[PDB]
Amino acid sequence: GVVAAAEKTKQGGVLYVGSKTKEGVVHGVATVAEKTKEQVTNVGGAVVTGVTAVAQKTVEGAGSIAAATGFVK
Amino acid sequence: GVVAAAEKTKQGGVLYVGSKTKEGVVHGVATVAEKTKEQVTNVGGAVVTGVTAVAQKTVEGAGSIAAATGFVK
Amino acid sequence: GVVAAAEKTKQGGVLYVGSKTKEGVVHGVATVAEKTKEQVTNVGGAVVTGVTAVAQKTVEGAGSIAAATGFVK
Amino acid sequence: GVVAAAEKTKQGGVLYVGSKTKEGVVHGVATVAEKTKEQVTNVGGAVVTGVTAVAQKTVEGAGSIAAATGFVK
Amino acid sequence: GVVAAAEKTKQGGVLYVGSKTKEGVVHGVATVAEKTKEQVTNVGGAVVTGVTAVAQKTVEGAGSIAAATGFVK
Amino acid sequence: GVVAAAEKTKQGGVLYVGSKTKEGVVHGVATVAEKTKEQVTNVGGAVVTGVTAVAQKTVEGAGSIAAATGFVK
Amino acid sequence: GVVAAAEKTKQGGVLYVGSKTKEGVVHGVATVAEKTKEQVTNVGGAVVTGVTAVAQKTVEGAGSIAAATGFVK
Amino acid sequence: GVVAAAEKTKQGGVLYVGSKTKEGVVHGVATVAEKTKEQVTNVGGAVVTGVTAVAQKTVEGAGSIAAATGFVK
Amino acid sequence: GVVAAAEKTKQGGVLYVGSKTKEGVVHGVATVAEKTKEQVTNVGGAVVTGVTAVAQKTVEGAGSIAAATGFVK
Amino acid sequence: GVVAAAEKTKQGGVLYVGSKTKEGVVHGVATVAEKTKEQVTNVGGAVVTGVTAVAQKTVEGAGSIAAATGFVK
Amino acid sequence: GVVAAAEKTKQGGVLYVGSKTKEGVVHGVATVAEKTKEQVTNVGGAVVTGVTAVAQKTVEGAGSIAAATGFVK
Amino acid sequence: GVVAAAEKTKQGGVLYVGSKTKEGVVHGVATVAEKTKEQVTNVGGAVVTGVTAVAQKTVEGAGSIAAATGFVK
Repeated sequence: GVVAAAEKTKQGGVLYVGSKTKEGVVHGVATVAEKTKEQVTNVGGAVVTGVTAVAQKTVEGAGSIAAATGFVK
Repeated sequence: GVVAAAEKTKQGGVLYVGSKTKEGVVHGVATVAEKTKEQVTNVGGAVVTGVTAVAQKTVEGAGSIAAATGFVK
Repeated sequence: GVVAAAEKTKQGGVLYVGSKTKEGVVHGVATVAEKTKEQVTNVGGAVVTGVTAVAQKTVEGAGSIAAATGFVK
Repeated sequence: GVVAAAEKTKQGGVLYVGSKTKEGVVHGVATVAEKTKEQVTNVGGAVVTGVTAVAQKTVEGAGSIAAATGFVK
Repeated sequence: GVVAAAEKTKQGGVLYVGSKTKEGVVHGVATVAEKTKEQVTNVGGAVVTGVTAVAQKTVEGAGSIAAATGFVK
Repeated sequence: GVVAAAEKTKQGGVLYVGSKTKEGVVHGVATVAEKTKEQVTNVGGAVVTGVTAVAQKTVEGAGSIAAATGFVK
Repeated sequence: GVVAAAEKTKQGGVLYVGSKTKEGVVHGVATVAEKTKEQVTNVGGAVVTGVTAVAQKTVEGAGSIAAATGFVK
Repeated sequence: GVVAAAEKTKQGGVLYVGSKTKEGVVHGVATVAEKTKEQVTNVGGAVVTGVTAVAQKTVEGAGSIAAATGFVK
Repeated sequence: GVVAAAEKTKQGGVLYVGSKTKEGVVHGVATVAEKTKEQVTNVGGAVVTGVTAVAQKTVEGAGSIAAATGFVK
Repeated sequence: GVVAAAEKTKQGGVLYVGSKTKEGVVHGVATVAEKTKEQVTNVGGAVVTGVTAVAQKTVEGAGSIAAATGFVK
Repeated sequence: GVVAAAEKTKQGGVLYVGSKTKEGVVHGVATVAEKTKEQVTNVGGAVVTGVTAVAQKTVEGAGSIAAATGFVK
Repeated sequence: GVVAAAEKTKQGGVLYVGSKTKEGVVHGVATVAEKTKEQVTNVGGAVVTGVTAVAQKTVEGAGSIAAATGFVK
C-alpha cells in the first residue's frame, strides 16, 4: 500500500556566472549496475546537470515521494 | 494499491550567465544496467540537462509520486 | 489498483544567457539495459535537454504520478 | 484497475539567449534495451530537446499519470 | 505500509562566481554496484552537478521521502 | 510501516568566488559496492557537486526522510 | 647580372600510409607581410602540402636558382 | 653578380605509416613580418607539409641556390 | 659576387610508424619579425613538417647554397 | 665574394615507432625578432618537425652553405 | 671573403621506441631577441624536433659551413 | 677571410626505449637576448629535441664550421 499527497495554497539579484573551460565531462545521477532485479529512479525535485549549472529558487513547494520495492513474501 | 493526489490553490533579477567552452559531454539521469527485470523512471519535477543549464523558479507546486515495484508474493 | 488525481484552482527579469561552444554531446534521461522484462518512463514534469537549456517558471502546478510494476503473484 | 483524474478551474521579462556552437549531438529521453518484454513511455509534461532549448512557464496545471505494468498472476 | 505527506502554506545580493579551468571530470551521485538485488534512488531535493555549480535559495519547502526495501518475510 | 510528514507555513551580500584551476576530478556521493542485496539513496536536501560549487540559502524548510530496509522476518 | 645553368645527362617498395583525422588546417609556405617593397618566391623543387602529403623520389636532378634583389645604388 | 650551376650525370622497403588524429594545425615555412623592405624565399629542395608527411628518397641530385639581397651602395 | 656549383655523377627495411594523437599544433621554420629590412629563406634540403613526419633517404646529393645580404657600402 | 661548391660521385631494420599522445604543440626553427635589419635562413639539410618525427638515412651527401651578411663598409 | 667546400666519394637493428605522454611542449632551436641588427641561422645537419624524435644514421657525410657577420670597418 | 672544407671517402642492436610521462616542456638550443647586435647559429651536426629523443649513429662524417663575427676595425 503506497500512498502520497501534497498541497500548496497561496492566498495572495545581480547574480553573475562567468565560466571559461575546456574538455568537460559531467555525469549527474549515474547508476551503473550488473545482474540486478529492480532499478527505480524517482525525481520529484531539480536535477540540474551541465558544465555550467545554475539553479535559482527552483524547488519551492510541496514535494512528496513514496516508494516500495521488493516484498518477496 | 498505489494512490497519489495533489492540490494547488491560488486565491489571487539581473541574472547573467556567460559560458565559453569546447568539447562538452554531459549525461543527466543515465541508468545503465544488464540482465535485470524491471526499470522504472518517474519524473515529476525538473530534469534540466545541457552544457549550459539554467533553471529559474521551476518546480513551485504540489508534486506527488507513488511507486510500487516487485511484489512476487 | 493504481489511482491518481490532481486539482489546480485559480480565483484570479533581465535574464541573460550567452553560450559559445564547440562539439557538444548531451544525453538527458538515457536508460540503457539488456535482457530485462519491463521498462517504464513517466514524465509529468519538465525534461529540458540541450547544449543550452534554459527553463523559467516551468512546472508550477498539481503534478501526480502513480506507477505499479511487476506483481508476479 | 488504473484510474486517473485532473481538474483545472480559473475564476478570472527581458529573457535573452545567445548561442554560438558547432557539432551538437543531443539525445533526450533515449531508452535503449535488448530482449525485453514491455516498454512504456508516458509524457504528461514538457520534453524540450534541442541544441538551444528554452522553456518558459510551460507546465502550469493539473497533471496526472497512472501506469500499471506486468501482473503475471 | 509506506505513507508520506507534505503541506506548504503562505498567507502573503551581488553574488559573483568566476571560474577558469581545464579538463574537469565530475561525478555527482554515482552508485556503482555488481550482483545486487535492489537499487533505489529518491531525489526530493536539489542535485546540482557541474564544473561550476551554483545553487541559491533552492530547497525551501516541505520535503518528505518514505522508502521501504526488502521485506523477505 | 514507513510514514513521513512535513509542514511549512509562512504568514507574511557581496559574495565573490574566483577560481582558476586545471584538471579537476570530483566525485560527490559515490557508493561503490559488489555482491550486495539492496542499495537505497534518498536525497531530500542539497547535493551540489562541481569544480566550483556555491550554495546560498539552499535548504531552508521542513525536510523529512523515513527509510526501512531488510526485514527478513 | 643574374645567370643560372643546369645539365642532366643519362647514358642509359611496399610503402603504406594510413591516415584517419578530423579538422586539419595546414599552411605550407605562408609569407605574411605588411608595408614592404619586394616579395620574391622561387620554387625549383617540391612543395607538397596536404593533410596527407607523400613524396617519393621527387627532386632527383640538376636544380639551380639565382636571385638578386634590391640594389638601390 | 649572381651565378649558379648544377650538373647531374648517370652512365647507367616495407615502410608503414599509421596516423589517427584530431584537430591538426600545421604551419610549414611561415615567415611573418611587418614594415620590411625585401622578402626572398628560394626553395630548391623538398618542402613537405601535412598532418601526415612522408618523404622517401626525395632530394637526390645537384642542387644550387645563389642569392644576393640589399646592396645599397 | 655570389657563385654556387654542384655536381652529382653516378657510373652505375620494416620501418613502422604508429601515431595516435589529438590536437596537434606544429610550426616548422617560423620566422617572426617586425620592422626589419631584409628576410631571406633558402631551402636546398628537406623541410618535412607534420603531425607525423617521416623522412627516409631524403637528401643524398650535392647541395650548395650561397647567400649575401646587406652591403651598404 | 660568396662562393660554394659540392661534388658527389658514385662508381657503383625492424624500426618501430609507436606514439600515443594528446595536445602536442611543436615549434621547430622559430626565429622571433623585433626591430631588426636582416634575417637569413639557409636550410641545406633535414628539418623534420612533427609530433612524431622519424628520419632515416636522410642527409648523406656533399652539403655546402656559404653566407655573408652586413658589410656596412 | 667567405668560401666553403665539400667532397664525398664512394668507390663501392631491432630499435624500439614506445612513448605514452600527455601535454608536450617542445621548442627546438628558438632564438629570441629584441633590438638587434643581424640574425643568422645556418643548418647543415639534422634538426629533429618532436615529442618523439628518433634519428638513425642521419648526418654521415662532408658537411661545411662558413659564416662571416658584422665587419663595420 | 672565412674558409672551410670537408672530405669523406669510402672505398667499399636490440635498443629499447619505453617512455611514460605527462606534461613535458623541453627547450633545446634556446638563445634569449635583448638589445644586441649580432646573433649567429650554425648547426653542422645533430640537434635532436623531444620528450623522447633517440639518436643512433647520427653524425659520422667530415664536419666543418668556420665563423667570424664583429671586426669593427
